[PDB]
Amino acid sequence: RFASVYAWNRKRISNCVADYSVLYNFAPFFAFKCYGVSPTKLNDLCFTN
Amino acid sequence: LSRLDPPEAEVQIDRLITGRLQSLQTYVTQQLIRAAEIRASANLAATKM
Repeated sequence: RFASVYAWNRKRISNCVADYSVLYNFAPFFAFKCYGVSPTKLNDLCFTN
Repeated sequence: LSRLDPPEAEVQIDRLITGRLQSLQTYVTQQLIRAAEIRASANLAATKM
């Protein structure tokens, strides 16, 4: 279930072990653009929120 | 060097180096001016001595 462009849902993710390797590995995920960060270093960073 | 990849973070490091060199050249110029001032003062002090 995904909402429209307006009144979009917001999910807070915190206190968990992140693993971005399972994100860009999917085949249909053609568009993967990042701003201010690199896709290869996503699994080595630490985010406060 | 940890958030972004080196091939995508080269311009940031270049701009940082440029800014630091520009900030250090002004310090070198101020040091040269103050050294000339101190040299003139020391010459005057030696003449008075």
